[PDB]
Amino acid sequence: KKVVLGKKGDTVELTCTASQKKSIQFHWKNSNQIKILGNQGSFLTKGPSKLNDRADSRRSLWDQGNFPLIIKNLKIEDSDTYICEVEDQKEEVQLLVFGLTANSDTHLLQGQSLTLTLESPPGSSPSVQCRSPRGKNIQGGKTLSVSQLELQDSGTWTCTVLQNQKKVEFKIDIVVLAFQK
Amino acid sequence: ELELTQSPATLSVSPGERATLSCRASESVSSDLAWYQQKPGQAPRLLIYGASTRATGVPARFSGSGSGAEFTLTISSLQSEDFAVYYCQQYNNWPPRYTFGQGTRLEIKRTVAAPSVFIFPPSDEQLKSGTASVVCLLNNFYPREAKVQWKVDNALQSGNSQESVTEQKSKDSTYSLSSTLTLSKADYEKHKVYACEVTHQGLSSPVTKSFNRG
Amino acid sequence: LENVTENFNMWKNNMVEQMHEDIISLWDQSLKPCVKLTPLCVGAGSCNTSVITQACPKVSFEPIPIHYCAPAGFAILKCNDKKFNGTGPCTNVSTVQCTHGIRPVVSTQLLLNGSLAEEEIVIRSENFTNNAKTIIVQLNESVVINCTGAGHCNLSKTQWENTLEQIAIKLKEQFGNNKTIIFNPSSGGDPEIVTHSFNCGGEFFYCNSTQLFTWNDTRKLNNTGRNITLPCRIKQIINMWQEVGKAMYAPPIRGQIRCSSNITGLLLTRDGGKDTNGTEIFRPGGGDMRDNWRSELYKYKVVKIE
Amino acid sequence: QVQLLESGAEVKKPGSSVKVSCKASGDTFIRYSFTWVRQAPGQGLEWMGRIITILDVAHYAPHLQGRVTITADKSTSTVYLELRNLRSDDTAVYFCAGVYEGEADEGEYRNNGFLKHWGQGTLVTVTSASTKGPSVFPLAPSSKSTSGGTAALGCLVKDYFPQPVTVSWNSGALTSGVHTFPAVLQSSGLYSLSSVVTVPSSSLGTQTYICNVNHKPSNTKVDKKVEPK
Ligand SMILES: *[C@@H]1O[C@H](CO)[C@@H](O)[C@H](O)[C@H]1NC(C)=O
Ligand SMILES: *[C@@H]1O[C@H](CO)[C@@H](O)[C@H](O)[C@H]1NC(C)=O
Ligand SMILES: *[C@@H]1O[C@H](CO)[C@@H](O)[C@H](O)[C@H]1NC(C)=O
Ligand SMILES: *[C@@H]1O[C@H](CO)[C@@H](O)[C@H](O)[C@H]1NC(C)=O
Ligand SMILES: *[C@@H]1O[C@H](CO)[C@@H](O)[C@H](O)[C@H]1NC(C)=O
Ligand SMILES: *[C@@H]1O[C@H](CO)[C@@H](O)[C@H](O)[C@H]1NC(C)=O
Ligand SMILES: *[C@@H]1O[C@H](CO)[C@@H](O)[C@H](O)[C@H]1NC(C)=O
Ligand SMILES: *[C@@H]1O[C@H](CO)[C@@H](O)[C@H](O)[C@H]1NC(C)=O
Ligand SMILES: *[C@@H]1O[C@H](CO)[C@@H](O)[C@H](O)[C@H]1NC(C)=O
Ligand SMILES: *[C@@H]1O[C@H](CO)[C@@H](O)[C@H](O)[C@H]1NC(C)=O
Ligand SMILES: *[C@@H]1O[C@H](CO)[C@@H](O)[C@H](O)[C@H]1NC(C)=O
Ligand SMILES: *[C@@H]1O[C@H](CO)[C@@H](O)[C@H](O)[C@H]1NC(C)=O
Ligand SMILES: *[C@H]1O[C@H](CO)[C@@H](O)[C@H](O)[C@H]1NC(C)=O
Ligand SMILES: *[C@H]1O[C@H](CO)[C@@H](O)[C@H](O)[C@H]1NC(C)=O
Repeated sequence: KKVVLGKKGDTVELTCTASQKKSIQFHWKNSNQIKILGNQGSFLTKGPSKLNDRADSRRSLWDQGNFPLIIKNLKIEDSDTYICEVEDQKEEVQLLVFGLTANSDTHLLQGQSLTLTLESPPGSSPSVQCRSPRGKNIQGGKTLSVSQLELQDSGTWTCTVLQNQKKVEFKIDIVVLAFQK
Repeated sequence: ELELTQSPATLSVSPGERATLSCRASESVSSDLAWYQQKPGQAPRLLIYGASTRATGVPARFSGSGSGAEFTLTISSLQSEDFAVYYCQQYNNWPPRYTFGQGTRLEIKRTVAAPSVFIFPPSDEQLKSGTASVVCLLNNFYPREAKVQWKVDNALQSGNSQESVTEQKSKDSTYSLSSTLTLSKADYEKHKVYACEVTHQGLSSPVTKSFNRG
Repeated sequence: LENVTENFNMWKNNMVEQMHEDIISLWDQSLKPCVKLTPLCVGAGSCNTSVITQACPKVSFEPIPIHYCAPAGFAILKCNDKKFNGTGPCTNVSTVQCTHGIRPVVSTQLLLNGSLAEEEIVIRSENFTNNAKTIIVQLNESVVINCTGAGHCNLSKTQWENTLEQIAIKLKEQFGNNKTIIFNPSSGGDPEIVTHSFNCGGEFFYCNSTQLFTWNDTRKLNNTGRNITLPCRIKQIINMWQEVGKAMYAPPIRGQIRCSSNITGLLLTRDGGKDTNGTEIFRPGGGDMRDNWRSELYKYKVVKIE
Repeated sequence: QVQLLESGAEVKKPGSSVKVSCKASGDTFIRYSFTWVRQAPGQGLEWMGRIITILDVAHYAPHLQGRVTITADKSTSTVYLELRNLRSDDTAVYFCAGVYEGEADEGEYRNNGFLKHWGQGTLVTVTSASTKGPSVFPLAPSSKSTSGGTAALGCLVKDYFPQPVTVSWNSGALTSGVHTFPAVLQSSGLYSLSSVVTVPSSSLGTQTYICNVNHKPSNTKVDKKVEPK
């Protein structure tokens, strides 16, 4: 039961491989059995899914028995368990769409605390861990924060969202100001 | 491998009169034939295409006819602005292997004007360099057929020299040749007289204009 | 009629794949694109596009009936029933030399010039329960449809209204009588699937079939219209049905392209809706020309001699 | 109403590779098929190849297949023409040309061979020569040859590379009655034209004649006083 993670506003590609290398019948659906998009041999068919305008596969890979399900401009709500009915096989793949967004402007004073808010889908409990330009490995479950924003933290923070053997980066820019000291 | 040839390599005609161009082709090209017009120093101009259809915004005096391997870009009362080389493009075969015609100059035909030969000696400054360049100009004249010979010490020697006619002008509508015999320094000093024989159609007879070193 | 009971499975019929592969080969020497593009990957993600440029002779591709006769050591078995699922044990089976004349018409959404249903309108499906499996409708009364390179097709609003009815009634007669039947246009996808595409005179027509699949089990649509006119469009750059990839054909030329085909069947595809209230929505489908073939071989099966 | 812009003229050397750009603007890029047409000096048009943009497929001329390539960047809306293993004969003005193909983004495609829209043209000089400013030499007015009305004189821009070169007289004043002959390629690899202007002798020794020659390539503007000497 594969699992993929994506960032809000990104393009994820839920794979789906077939036994042999032959462009065969396949169809992408979500938990609610709603058709996302399949193929009509050599043609692509898109179903009633709300992901229509943002769903799409890779014709070129079909011949290599590969029938992905690329989702663009990923939304937290796009998070779900998309099955892939192919040759009597149901490759139910999971998809989590997280969204890390800081509160106060990227420009923050010195000493004040910096708060991070991770938007996550229902029934999801990811473990975040940003890394300051110096080394602050501060940890935050769903909502992180930097007790005291030291002047040596003003820079690019390398976050991470652990969720089922997986994780997704979330680089954030931070700037600690002051009046020459 | 289509050999599109434009028989009339050069057509001399006067303004207002009717001009006719013919584009002979190898195998049939059906109707996938176009005609172009190129002014000196300008990108071609799509005149006709599909054989008999003018391009959006083009003078109706340009008539395109033909089909198969015989096309004709006939022009009624020609125009001053109608001076230019005309090209025919073939675009029928496929895969893409389009070929152009070799061209056709639609020059203005005026009165047979004789050339006024101006022989110019190589400036001493240019001589101090290491070489010598003698320019034998041929002002306003028509037609463009002007055979010139460089006789050094009355020697028919014909080699180290290079001509250069000029596009039909605007007002005068004539040409101007420019033959240049470039000799070294030790050779320019080895010869006394340097003549330039101009045998033009508008010249009652050959006109040799030379000069002696100094 | 052969005195014995055998199994049939149009959805796994091998003749389909035999004709399909034939129809394709009947296309590689009749309709050759000026250029054909096709995927080419080693699997390393990167996919170059194999290109091929051959001559583009304008030929008015006019499909010819095809007969399928069993050679030697082989015999064709046919099934006989006014309503055969085409996927089970046939009782009135019977051995035949060649199958009826079939005109390999390649198209999408509507099955043109196929074979009508003797009794009533029959709909087959490898699994009606699965909202992914195409539903092949078989009409017992064809609906003439006239297409022209001029840019459209004309259908009888009357005949088509009835058809959607005698189809909408056969649907619920399989998904539940106490269920509302609705028809919506293509959900999305390739132009060849979203519209009713097909080839006429060698020209790839693309007709917007919205007026044909926007029927509600309530109101009508014959205000000031006697005939339905589908805004069709001929395309040069098209998606190949023979295999993933585009293909460009030369522009039209014949002073006139006309088609008068019989809508002998459709290819529908209802949407799951996660067991929502009684309101099954069926939309056009098809694109997998094998289904087409299937709709003609649903009652056949070649078998080895004994 | 598209307008095609080309990259600057380049001076590549024998056996090299040149890439000319062609910015397309004023309409729908993918609805056009672009073609490159080259023309050597004095020579005529030669079909180099055409790119069915939308399809991203291109076909070339036999005598070029292998050493030429045509690509398009739908993003920036540009077309490119690359020639590898350049020769001296390859020296020419490479024109960029295009034509409308129909609602190509909709599947419609006329696949036209003619070229409706052409580019300003990009010149490419492929030679072993090196960029070098010119040298203007005065042509002593025929004082002992022609008289009575006017006497002809001019300049002699010799040994300069590459092209092109502009010419004027009296700081750009006496531009009338002047015959600037087309440059000529010398065996050395350098070019050399000649400018002239037949003016009345009665004006010799009062109107210091000076041809204005420029050569942006070497970026050397030369002024020579053509004294009646
Ligand atoms: C393109 O596809 C070819 C297959 O013909 C492959 O060998 C190559 O690595 C790919 N990359 C190139 C050369 O564009
Ligand atoms: C006949 O149709 C029914 C209804 O869908 C289906 O269950 C069955 O498999 C078909 N064939 C048989 C066994 O009669
Ligand atoms: C089948 O066709 C007959 C006429 O051929 C028609 O009377 C009958 O109603 C049709 N059955 C249905 C409604 O599917
Ligand atoms: C029929 O389709 C349903 C989905 O609607 C699927 O779950 C079921 O397994 C299918 N029948 C079989 C056994 O093929
Ligand atoms: C189609 O054409 C036939 C003749 O081929 C004509 O009888 C019929 O009325 C036409 N169908 C239309 C346009 O309704
Ligand atoms: C439909 O369901 C049953 C038929 O199986 C019927 O008795 C009942 O009255 C109907 N109810 C609905 C869903 O309207
Ligand atoms: C025709 O089809 C297009 C999409 O294919 C649709 O958006 C449009 O509304 C349709 N118009 C008609 C003729 O109903
Ligand atoms: C179907 O119903 C909707 C709303 O009830 C209406 O907008 C549409 O036109 C109907 N379809 C037709 C044209 O029969
Ligand atoms: C609806 O229109 C059809 C023709 O398009 C006509 O035959 C029918 O009588 C109309 N409906 C009624 C009964 O008004
Ligand atoms: C098939 O269509 C033609 C033209 O539309 C019609 O004349 C003929 O009666 C039809 N044949 C059938 C299948 O009944
Ligand atoms: C059969 O259907 C085809 C559709 O491809 C059509 O072109 C043809 O005209 C039809 N038969 C007749 C009546 O000619
Ligand atoms: C069916 O209609 C809607 C479907 O969206 C649903 O909310 C409702 O519960 C069902 N029954 C009604 C109110 O028609
Ligand atoms: C045909 O009838 C014979 C009676 O001898 C019987 O043995 C056989 O099973 C029947 N076959 C069919 C059509 O089921
Ligand atoms: C097939 O045989 C059965 C059994 O006698 C019979 O009821 C049926 O009419 C036959 N079907 C036909 C017309 O072939």
